[PDB]
Amino acid sequence: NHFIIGTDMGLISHGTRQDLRVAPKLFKPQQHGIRPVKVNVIDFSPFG
Amino acid sequence: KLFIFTTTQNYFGLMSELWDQPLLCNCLEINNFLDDGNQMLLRVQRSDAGISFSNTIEFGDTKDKVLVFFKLRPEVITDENLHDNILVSSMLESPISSLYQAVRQVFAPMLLKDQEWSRNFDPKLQNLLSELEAGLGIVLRRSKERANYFKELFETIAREFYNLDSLSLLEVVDLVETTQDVVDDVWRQTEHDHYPESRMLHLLDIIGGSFGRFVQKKLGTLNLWEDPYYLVKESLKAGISICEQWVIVCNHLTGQVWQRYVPHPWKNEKYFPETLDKLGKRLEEVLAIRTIHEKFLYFLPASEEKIICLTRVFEPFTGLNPVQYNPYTEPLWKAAVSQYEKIIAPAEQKIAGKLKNYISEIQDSPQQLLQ
Amino acid sequence: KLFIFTTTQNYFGLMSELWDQPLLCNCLEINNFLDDGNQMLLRVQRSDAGISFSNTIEFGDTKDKVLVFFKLRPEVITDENLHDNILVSSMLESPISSLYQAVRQVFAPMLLKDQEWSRNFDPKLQNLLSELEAGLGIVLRRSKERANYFKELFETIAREFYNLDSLSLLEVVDLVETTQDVVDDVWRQTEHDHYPESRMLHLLDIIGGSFGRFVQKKLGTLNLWEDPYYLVKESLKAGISICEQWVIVCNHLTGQVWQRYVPHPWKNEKYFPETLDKLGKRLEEVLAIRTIHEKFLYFLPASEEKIICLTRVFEPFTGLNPVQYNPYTEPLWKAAVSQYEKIIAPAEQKIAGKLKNYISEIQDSPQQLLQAFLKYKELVKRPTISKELMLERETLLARLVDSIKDFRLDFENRSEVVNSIVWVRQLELKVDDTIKIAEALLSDLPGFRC
Repeated sequence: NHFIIGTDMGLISHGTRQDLRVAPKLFKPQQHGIRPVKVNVIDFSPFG
Repeated sequence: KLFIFTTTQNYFGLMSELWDQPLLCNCLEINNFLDDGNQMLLRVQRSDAGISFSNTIEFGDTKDKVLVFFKLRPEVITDENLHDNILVSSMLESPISSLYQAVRQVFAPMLLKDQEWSRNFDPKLQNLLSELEAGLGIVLRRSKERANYFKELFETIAREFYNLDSLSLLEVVDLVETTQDVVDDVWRQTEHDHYPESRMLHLLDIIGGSFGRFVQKKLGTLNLWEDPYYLVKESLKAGISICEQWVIVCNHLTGQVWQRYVPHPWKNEKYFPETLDKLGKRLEEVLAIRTIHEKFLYFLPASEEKIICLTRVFEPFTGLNPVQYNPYTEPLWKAAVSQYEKIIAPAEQKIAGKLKNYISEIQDSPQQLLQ
Repeated sequence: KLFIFTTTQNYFGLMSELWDQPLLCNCLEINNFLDDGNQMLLRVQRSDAGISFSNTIEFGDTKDKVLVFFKLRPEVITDENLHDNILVSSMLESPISSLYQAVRQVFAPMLLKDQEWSRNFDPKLQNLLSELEAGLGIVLRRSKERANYFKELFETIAREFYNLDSLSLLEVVDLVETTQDVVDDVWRQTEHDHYPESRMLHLLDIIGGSFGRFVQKKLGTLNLWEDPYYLVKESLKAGISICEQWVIVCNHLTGQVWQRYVPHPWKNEKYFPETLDKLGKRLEEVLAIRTIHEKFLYFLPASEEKIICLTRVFEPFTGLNPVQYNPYTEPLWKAAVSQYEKIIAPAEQKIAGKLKNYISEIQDSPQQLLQAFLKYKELVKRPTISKELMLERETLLARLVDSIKDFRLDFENRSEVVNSIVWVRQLELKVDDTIKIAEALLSDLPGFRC
């Protein structure tokens, strides 16, 4: 039910399906400005 | 550490300056009072040759004298004197005397004299203080063959009743009926025209209020938030029946008992404050909310997102009307209900659509339609 | 004749016993208070080099502090102690505010707590006190589409404002961003041209004060010195993040909306006390101290004998790290830090030795070498380690010099215009990053200047 979505603007958002207010935060490195790095591959570590 | 101790000595002990020896465990509570922007109070009490400060206020004492510090500003300004940002007020640890003296001596004459001409609600606040201190003052100042019969008869009934907490909700639903009958019967013209009004109403008031406290405790032990709602619903409904049934029989039977069996001065009038009535409604609202939720649950595939999310949204709302509720801050709950109705609505809208399709699909069969 | 004067001194004037010289004109009103079975009250106020006793209660003054004496018994019993039959209550010069707080704080919890479950007639007292405090609160706090718009936007976020206790640090961060946007909209003058400048400034002050107190409330409970450094720094930094973001956003965005949403004479001005900013500095100090200790443990084999002795002395220092950092009393910790810094220095020199080796053991790859210097921020900032490993950082600077030259050459080689724009943008990002890191790591070394 949880998922993340990346955009060309250099940010990745978090969300889910059932409860849409659990943690509506975004992911960002320790950077400033924008840095539209145009994220193109997302994966998940297959572990606990 | 200057004003706090100085005032403590001035009120409790020697009217002088305490030696600069802040070597007590109570110094932490003092430092918290000063520095913590949240701690707007600090209690002090004189112990056995000792001084005890604590942010927590407790009223276990019988008739002791205490003093409480009150802060003006969010945080203490240490550079300024510790008496230019703090108020003090003494009070007795007596649930009757303290309120009587405090209100009568301080608040009533203060409002009467110290009033701004441009401020409203003053005459109402004045009336409230007068009625309040009056009631406290009243409490603060507080053939034997027939007398023995009465004592023995009603004492037996009272003691049989007093073992109320030992009964479940499913049983007291019937006790309310038995108790009202037997008590109204014994008051009848048996050995005397009429027993003095004192117990005539007092015993019934105790019995009614006792049912209130009984149901309040027993409904709390149902855990009206947990998963086993099946058993809760059964016991909850009993709690409501107890509350409503007692009020109904009291209001009806009183009208005839005082005319037919005991020549009591009151005729065609009731006595009972009906505090059970509010308690019963409280449970009815809970039952309706839980019932509606269960009905939505049957349609969980229709409103999955709403049902799951709203459950936890509404939990802090329910927390505004806890178990063992007393309607002394009822407006807070009213706000909670207003939001409930406005936030649950998406659930109703989606289900309304489903129901329209499911019912209108019925090919005008009166049988299926009704069901 | 003791309690009345002595108490007046203790609250208004010098915290001492007044000499037995009752030779004031105000002594008559005092004597009436004591002897007259009718005068159950006596107000005292400190005037300009004067003390005025009078049963009369007045509110002519604005924000002064007064005290009124009250008897329990009609007449004073001179045989008994003169402080066991008299109570006092102070108040500010507000006939409504004093009553509101006094009743709410004292009577409401008194009756509710101090009650036997089986005692009757209390329900009446409860209702009376409820109406009593209600009316006091109501007066104290005292087309329409304009007011309604304001209220709708306020309530959108006031629900949490008034109930923050139920949230957590992560939610607070979200709340900071959320709140700013919501209040910004309130400056809009499209629903109605009227906009209450004074209301917005007042509300922002109230929110800042309460919110700031909230943040430090939650932070205080963490007890940020325990062994699980991982959890300490995680929660600690969250507090800093809240503090920095709130201060920066509120000040910058407020200064903007004053001229953008409403073309007001105000712009680019500060409207917040920035209490969170002070809190953030305190949090950073705790992190630095807690971290540099952990760093010592990480490199423990370098100066193990010192860490043992330093731990024993570090503990009584840490005991002086309170919460609710009132800036008036903060020197207590600052002194502890000073002493702490003095005693750990021998270990820092031994660590500097281990670090010289640690860096030397790293392959000549500018990345990993630079990261090691950028990672161990607390250690690099140590005067000892900074001097001892200056040559290695200077080498990494020379590597950075090469880096920009390489970028320069790629630059010199430079519809398709879009790709060129993207490319040169990438070059800017890389070169800018380098100079920013170098400045910090080289501690503004003259080599850096070139």
